Amino acid sequence: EEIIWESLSVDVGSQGNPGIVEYKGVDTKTGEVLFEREPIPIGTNNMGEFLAIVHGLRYLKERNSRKPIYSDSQTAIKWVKDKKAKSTLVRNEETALIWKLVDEAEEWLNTHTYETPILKWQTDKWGEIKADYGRK
RNA sequence: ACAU
DNA sequence: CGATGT
Ligand SMILES: [K+]
Ligand SMILES: [K+]
Ligand SMILES: [K+]
Ligand SMILES: [Mg+2]
Ligand SMILES: [Mg+2]
Repeated sequence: EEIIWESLSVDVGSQGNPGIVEYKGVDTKTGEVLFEREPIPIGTNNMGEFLAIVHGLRYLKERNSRKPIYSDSQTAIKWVKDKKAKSTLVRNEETALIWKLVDEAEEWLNTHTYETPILKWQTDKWGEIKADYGRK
């Protein structure tokens, strides 16, 4: 329908999938970068999309903001609503960091409330989400 | 089949 | 072409 311009948009970027993962959140209206995570050596697209939403929830909660969050990831939206990231990535020594972050994000969801609406960015109708990394 |  | 996910 209509873009809600008063919102936060988040997205993952990577070098390979699985591969090096990063994510960021931007003001949908202005494009200003509000947060960007230092690259994580190995993760998946969906783990990064999930972390990006949870980071957005935490960022907005700390600022008393009721803005919605846009994500282009059906998977990550579902994982956040379930409070469970059902990733297939092997959990071993190489993937320890991403799994630690995912575990901690789940723990945050299980210990806090939020009213932030989590909305699907409608890429087919509106083009690329404003937090996209432009690598495709 | 659809979302990344 | 490879990959992650519902
Ligand atoms: K996309
Ligand atoms: K991109
Ligand atoms: K598939
Ligand atoms: Mg995305
Ligand atoms: Mg993108």
